[PDB]
Amino acid sequence: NILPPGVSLPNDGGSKSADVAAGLHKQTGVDPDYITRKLTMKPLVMKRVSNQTGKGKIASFYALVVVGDKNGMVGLGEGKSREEMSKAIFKAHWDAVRNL
Amino acid sequence: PVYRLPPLPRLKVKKPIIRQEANKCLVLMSNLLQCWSSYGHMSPKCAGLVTELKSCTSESALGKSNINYHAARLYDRINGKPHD
Amino acid sequence: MKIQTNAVNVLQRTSAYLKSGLLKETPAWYNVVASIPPSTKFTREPRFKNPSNGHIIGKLVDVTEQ
Amino acid sequence: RRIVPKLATFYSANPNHEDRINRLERLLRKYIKLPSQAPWISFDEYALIGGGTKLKPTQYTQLLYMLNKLHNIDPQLTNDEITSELSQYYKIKTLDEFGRSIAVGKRKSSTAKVFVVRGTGEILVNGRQLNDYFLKMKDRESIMYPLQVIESVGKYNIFATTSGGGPTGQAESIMHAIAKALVVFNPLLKSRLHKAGVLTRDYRHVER
Amino acid sequence: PYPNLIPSANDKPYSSQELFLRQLNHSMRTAKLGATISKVYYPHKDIFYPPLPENITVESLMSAGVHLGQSTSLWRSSTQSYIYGEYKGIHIIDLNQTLSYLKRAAKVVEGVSESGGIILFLGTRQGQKRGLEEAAKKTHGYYVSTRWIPGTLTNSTEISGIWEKQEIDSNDNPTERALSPNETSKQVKPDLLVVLNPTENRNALLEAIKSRVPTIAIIDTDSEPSLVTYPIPGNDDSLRSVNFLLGVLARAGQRGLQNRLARNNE
RNA sequence: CCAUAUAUAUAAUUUUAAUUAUAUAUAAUUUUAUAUUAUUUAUUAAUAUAAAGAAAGGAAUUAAGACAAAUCAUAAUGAUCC
Ligand SMILES: [Mg+2]
Repeated sequence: NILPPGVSLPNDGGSKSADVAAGLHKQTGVDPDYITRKLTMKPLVMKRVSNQTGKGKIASFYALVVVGDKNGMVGLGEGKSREEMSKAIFKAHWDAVRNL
Repeated sequence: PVYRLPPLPRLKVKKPIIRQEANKCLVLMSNLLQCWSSYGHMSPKCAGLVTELKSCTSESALGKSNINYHAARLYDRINGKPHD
Repeated sequence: MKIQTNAVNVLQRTSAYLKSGLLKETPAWYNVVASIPPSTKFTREPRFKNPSNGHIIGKLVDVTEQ
Repeated sequence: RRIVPKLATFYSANPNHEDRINRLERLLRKYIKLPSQAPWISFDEYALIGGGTKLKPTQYTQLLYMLNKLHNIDPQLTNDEITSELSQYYKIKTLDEFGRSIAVGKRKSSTAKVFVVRGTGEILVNGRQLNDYFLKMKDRESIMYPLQVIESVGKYNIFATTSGGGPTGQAESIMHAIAKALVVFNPLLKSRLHKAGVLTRDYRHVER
Repeated sequence: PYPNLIPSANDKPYSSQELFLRQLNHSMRTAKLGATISKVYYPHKDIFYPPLPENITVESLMSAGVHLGQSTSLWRSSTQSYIYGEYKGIHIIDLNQTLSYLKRAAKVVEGVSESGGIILFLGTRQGQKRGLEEAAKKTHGYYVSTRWIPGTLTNSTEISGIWEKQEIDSNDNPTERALSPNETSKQVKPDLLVVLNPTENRNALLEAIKSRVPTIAIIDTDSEPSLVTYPIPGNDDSLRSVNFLLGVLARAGQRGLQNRLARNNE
């Protein structure tokens, strides 16, 4: 094999909840297991918002989600993505976990 | 009396005026021309001045405002705006 | 500015995070801040006496006194 | 056990540079009393050990200022600490058997090889008299000029051998070669010759 | 002692370096003869010989200029309770309140250092680097004096994630263990943040609020007391007062560190 | 990468132009010490003077729009036509 010193391919190296938990533990120290197991997310608002620009009209996806463990902790998160709605939901989940 | 301006977007002078110093060659030329005007051209009186010009222009014929920068830098400190 | 709540209640937020399970390890400052409560009153206090000269503030001489 | 950042400046913009300047300041501060009286690593070389992309040219100039201040300390009063800290950042012609100085000069497409010996001002060019080979007085004066700059005209004999280009190019190649040969006989005059403009090759050449 | 020095011959006069060493020998022995100076303020000592929190008096705080507040025209009315009065066009800070708050903050710093937490000394005014560095070194802490990068706490991955980290024992001894990339890329968050100029460091205060980092600061007459967990009413624009308070806090942190090491060595 | 200046190698100096030829390598974006004037006042620029310098030029290398093309002789494929 010709692997570089460190590979980063989890299937070829020679979902929203998991990535949210990992990034949150990396950035703020939150426990991944608590996020993945106990928190539950429901999207509240999902829409498409547009911006005019001299070249053309640019569309983006806005998501507002609410997360909570159903035992007294609740947080609201908003996410924007020009590419896809799923990424907007991912960012909203991230923010909601941050705003618990 | 003291006049206090409102909170302004900027503090800048539209046209800063700089004190360029008139070239020595030009004023020496003017003095020579006045000499030849009064005494006469190639007059004995002011011929010495000619020598100076002959040197002063020999090598070459003729031989910046930071107010806006300092104003922009200092405005937040001196404007005296209310707290928040 | 409004009197800020979040600066002085860091202990309460961290306690909620810890008990909920969102945070697993107590911060090193948690026990110290618990032992030393922050002062959470921001009140304008009345002054009745000028220290420099001793003049008493807030006194009215009634009609009977004359 | 406890995980903590290595450097005391970890929360600064460029912690590596700040820590290194802190060490340099510490040494410059302990030994401030010592009186005073070799390139340094390049910008990329310091970037590798410092902030990398975060490294800034002003930071590099500050590093160089401190390093030059520390090095400029009088060598007789320096010690092992200063030298140890500074070490991390550190990156003759003669006459022949016949008493001749041999020099080679170039100008345009002309090349000249000159043998300069001590003598009485005699000159030969391609085995021919100077006036026969060089009809133009200006070229002869150009050949003379380096000799008369050091006022040694009439004290050396010159055997010049040219090839390529035309008259002026060959003459100025002889000039530059004569200057380079003269430097050997008395190195202390080199600066003098260098200030006359005869020890610098005229890099100008025909371009497309 | 002085290697690579070539003495001069007895016949010839002294050299410049020989004269320098001769005058150094004179200075360390005889230049200080005639009197001993007492009751004189030397600025450097404020950094190197700070007093303990319990030994601080109101007179010592007033000598450092801690009481001198901002101009009455720049008053932040939320700081009313800390003010003793106004005098010569400026507000005077009540130094008894300053003493109480300073003792409380010194106890906080000592406790945090004794627990092995990370203490960050942030001060971005002109001549504050020396005291900040000395406080960080004697508290085994960290400091910033050039500029506070916004997002240093809330965006730690994009700012401070690239710099190297280190595993250490209870006695602060390097272990030289190899850290995994995930461990190296985690956020390392200060346990205590002390700010010398909170008026010019609103970003740091807001980040500490968001990240739940308890913070100390010197609250001048024009500064907001409620933006920090442990305010210290005092003058923040005079270097002497700032260095005095910082030295007190640093000595408290050093005492906490010494207690920690003493317990680990028993 | 050229050009320039050097160092090593190679040539049994009759393939001789060793003043040359072509391989490798180094060098610079010049470095400094002061003076004067400006300066965000020094750990800064303008110059000038002195010192070490052979050191003074050049080309190439990316995308995004917009226009023009049939000696678009800068082509391919397709449409139609004999
Ligand atoms: Mg202030």
